[PDB]
Amino acid sequence: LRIIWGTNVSIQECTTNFRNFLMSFKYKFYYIKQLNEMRELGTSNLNLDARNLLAYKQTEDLYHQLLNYPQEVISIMDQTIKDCMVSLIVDNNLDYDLDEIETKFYKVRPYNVGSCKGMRELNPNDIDKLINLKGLVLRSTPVIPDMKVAFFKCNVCDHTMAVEIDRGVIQEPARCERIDCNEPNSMSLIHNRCSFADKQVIKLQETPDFVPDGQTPHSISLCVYDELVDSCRAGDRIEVTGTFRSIPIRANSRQRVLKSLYKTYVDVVHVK
Amino acid sequence: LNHVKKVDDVTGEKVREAFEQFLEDFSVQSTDTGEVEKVYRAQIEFMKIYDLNTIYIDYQHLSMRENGALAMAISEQYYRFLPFLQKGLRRVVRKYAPERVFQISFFNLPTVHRIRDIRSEKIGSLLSISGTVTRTSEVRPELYKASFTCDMCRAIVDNVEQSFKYTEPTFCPNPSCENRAFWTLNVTRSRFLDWQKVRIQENANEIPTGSMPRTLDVILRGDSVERAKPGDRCKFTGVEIVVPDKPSSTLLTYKISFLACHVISIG
Amino acid sequence: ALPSIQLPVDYNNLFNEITDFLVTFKQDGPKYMAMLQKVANRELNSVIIDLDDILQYQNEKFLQGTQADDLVSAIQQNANHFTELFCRAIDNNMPLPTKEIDYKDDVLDVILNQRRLRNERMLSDRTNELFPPNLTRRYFLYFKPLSQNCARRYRKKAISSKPLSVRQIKGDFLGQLITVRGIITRVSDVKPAVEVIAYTCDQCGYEVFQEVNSRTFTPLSECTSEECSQNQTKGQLFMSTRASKFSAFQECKIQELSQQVPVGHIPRSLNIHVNGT
DNA sequence: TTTTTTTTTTTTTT
Repeated sequence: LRIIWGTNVSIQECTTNFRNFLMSFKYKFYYIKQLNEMRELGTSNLNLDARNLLAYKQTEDLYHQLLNYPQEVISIMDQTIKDCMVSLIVDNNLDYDLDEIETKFYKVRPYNVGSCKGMRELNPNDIDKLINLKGLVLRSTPVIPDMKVAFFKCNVCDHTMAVEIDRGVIQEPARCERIDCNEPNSMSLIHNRCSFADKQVIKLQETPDFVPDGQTPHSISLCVYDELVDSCRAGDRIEVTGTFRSIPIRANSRQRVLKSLYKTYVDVVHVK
Repeated sequence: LNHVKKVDDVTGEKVREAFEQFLEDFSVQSTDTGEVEKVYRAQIEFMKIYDLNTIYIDYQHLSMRENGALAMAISEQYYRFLPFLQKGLRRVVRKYAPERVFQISFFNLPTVHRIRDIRSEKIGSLLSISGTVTRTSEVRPELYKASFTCDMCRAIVDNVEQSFKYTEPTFCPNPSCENRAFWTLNVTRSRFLDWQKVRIQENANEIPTGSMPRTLDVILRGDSVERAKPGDRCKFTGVEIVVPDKPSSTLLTYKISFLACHVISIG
Repeated sequence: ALPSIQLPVDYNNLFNEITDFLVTFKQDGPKYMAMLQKVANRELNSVIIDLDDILQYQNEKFLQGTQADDLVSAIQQNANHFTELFCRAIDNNMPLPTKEIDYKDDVLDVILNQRRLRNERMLSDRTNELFPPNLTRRYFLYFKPLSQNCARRYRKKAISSKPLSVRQIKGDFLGQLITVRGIITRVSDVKPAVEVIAYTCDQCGYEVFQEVNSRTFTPLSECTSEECSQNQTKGQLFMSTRASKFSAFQECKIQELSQQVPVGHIPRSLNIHVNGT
């Protein structure tokens, strides 16, 4: 079952328990035709619906397991439906010329799972969960470059070896590649050459239509990624979805020390 | 202590001799009344009438030789591949013309892209963008290479140190000077060029009110510097890249830095 | 080097008095035995410990002997240590089962469940110094004031008690649990803060818990775990935000009543922190 | 071994 941490959601089950989830209207109280229309367009980006696994079985609990640990289940889901999009390929056999559309990545966009009210009601007790949120877009922050695979060199030999950045961190070997050489020479990181992806940020008011009355609405901190970057212009109350995230910050300034209170934003999975 | 062994550029070198061919082998459309011969030989030897240390070539024409497949590798991997285009040109004109620092410019690009269109994929790649000037800033020199040494007490080592800081020399000297130490900065042997920062603003006609167009800097490196005038929209060369002031290099913060090796005032 | 001097104040026996203070009582079964459970039962979070019953319990501890050492006055004269001690013994007599805990159900409930189950099981392989008691709580402790009509027992002066102005607030009031009254102003929005805060390790794993003390602290990586440490070269480690706990924090200033003040003398607002339920 | 700062007064201006 592949037990994982405290998330403890079984791999090679959810994939399968989602695999029979295929072909249901049903009920309701699409489905596979969305999966079907997706492939000709090659747009990737599964739109989903949610509620899906609620209330239909299988995976009536997995609907909760994603709410509980979205970081995991989204990984599993995208991973699975990559292969399910592969599984639809076997019926028409050779498709799209050919296996490269299987190389093209996919991702799930879960939205509207429960409705949690505002940033005001938000709590530490749940630091990971998807949230229905509103309020008008204030401004679009400039496009933020983001670290994926860091590129390196030295004067030794000089050589081109590069490594993944992984979590936000950078660990290069002090020395050295190629060859060998070795040698004491410090690693040369090209700032520019390394792999990058698009991230952004938006500040958002909480439900300006609604007030706890009288106090000012707290500020939603959102970021997103990919398409969601430059999603919409601003002044849009509408709706927002994503799991919570928070990170401590360095203080004075520099100094390499923590401020011991976590800056709180949203992983902002989707907006509709 | 022997140095072994240098590497490589591989494909970049293949593109070195291939782009060497293209820059030498035409690069021409019409025979006779053309638009023939080379036209670049005519252009570089006319560029030797001057020696302003710069060139003009069409990317559209760059397509034709390989059908643009080389134009690809020079399309996304461009930043990676620059050092070869130049010294390859220099290798070619070393057959023709001789105090030389050569500056590449590519124009007539496939399509104009928006600032809203600006994404991380474009890094190290040519792209055409246009829009209105904001705040041209005074021109101040580009280090390129410097002479700084010693380095304890005179190593007189002069070359490179072209990194973006731009400090410092004193790296792995002399021998035997063993610096560390001071660089020590030698300014006089350093050849300089350009440069001014001009922040472009996104044009109003395209931007979707209400918007408040989000805009970034166009840096003018190359003799194409200063040609701009405030208020005008102008075709630019892409070179997305990045700038230092979220990640940190554990033994930081970065943002979009738009450059162009080529610019035209059209728009 | 740091001179040291005896004082009548001793925590030693007072701890015991706290054990007998909770779960053993009548007048309000008792309130300290099954409500504590209801916290461990997960129907409630706030532990409300009244100065009222500290008084009435000293009515059980004096009058009604045998005589016992001072409490509410020793409380409001110190005010901070009594949440680190009076509350720390609560771990001892807390009901085990308790009722219908489930696991998930609640997110991270399975995390801590499997935290100490994978901890004891990874400690079971090594045996074939523990996660600090403040790590597993899920209950805040709130003292409440005694005005009081039954403070008239009486201990007289020892009652504050009075909702004094901040002008009345003094430098000797540091480390003193008291009543203050005034208007709410600017009332910073609720934000998570932090508590232990387990950061995972990279090669052989294990874990270490950096206490959250004061308002700030130095972060740390290296490797503490003996296995990732010294071989080789050092096991890298990062923070796990789901291994973290956050006490609730909302800080709000409270301005003076303005009729509490002398005629001149612009209003003096004071700084307050919120923690918990 | 470095830390950290926007109102209030007055002004010249359509």
